[PDB]
Amino acid sequence: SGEYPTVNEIPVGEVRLYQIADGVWSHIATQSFDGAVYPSNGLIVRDGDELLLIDTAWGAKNTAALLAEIEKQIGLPVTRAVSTHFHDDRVGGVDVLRAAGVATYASPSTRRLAEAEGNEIPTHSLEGLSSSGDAVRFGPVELFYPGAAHSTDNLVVYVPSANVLYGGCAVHELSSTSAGNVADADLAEWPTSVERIQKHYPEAEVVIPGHGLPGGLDLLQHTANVVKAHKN
Ligand SMILES: CC(C)c1cccc2c(O[C@@H](C)c3ccccc3)c(C(=O)O)[nH]c12
Ligand SMILES: [Zn+2]
Ligand SMILES: [Zn+2]
Repeated sequence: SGEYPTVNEIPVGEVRLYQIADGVWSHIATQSFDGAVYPSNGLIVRDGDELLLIDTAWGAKNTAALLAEIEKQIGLPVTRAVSTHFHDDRVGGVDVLRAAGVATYASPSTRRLAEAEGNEIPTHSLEGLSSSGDAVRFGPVELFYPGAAHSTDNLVVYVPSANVLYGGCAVHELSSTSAGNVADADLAEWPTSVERIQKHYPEAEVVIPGHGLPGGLDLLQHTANVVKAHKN
């Protein structure tokens, strides 16, 4: 009924949308992994009479439910998707998207890592993002590679029309007391990567983490803080 939806409020297999700004939504779904249930976010950005999707809903059936929820609530077609790193909460569901006719994209790094992991693989490579600090336009968003953080390949997404910064899994929510799933992280580089984000997007008004509640720019420093406390 209005607040941002949390893990215990979303059965696995259901998807919620949350309006962030004019023409910008997050999507929220839950999934079981190693015997625990976690929420995760993605983004939807209106692209004229089409939609750009950022990240899957963490699984095939969740991603099918995402497409159905989009049709119910927005009623515009998803024509392109970008996955912001290679983990299943970002690419799991790409095959569903691809068969629905959505053109799926990720950096070459992400595609390689997804393939090596046995995860689903976006179709098209996003060039121009291989060096930290790189930025490219993609429809109504800018894609930015901040450097290694939560993963070596993680991308962030900015929506200039709305000053929305989607940090993906490189950015943690304010309530987080840990650094999440760090199996593929670079904890030593992560704070430098966050600094690059902070410097590049000083006008961001909303910051959306890969998991949990959006907030403001404080999420960026908080992320550096929780990573530093994990590394220590
Ligand atoms: C490798 C993927 C599929 C995965 C599986 C299971 C859990 C995670 C996870 O912990 C997230 C949910 C998290 C962030 C902060 C505090 C606690 C937890 C993350 C993340 O931090 O991005 N990724 C997860
Ligand atoms: Zn991840
Ligand atoms: Zn994640």
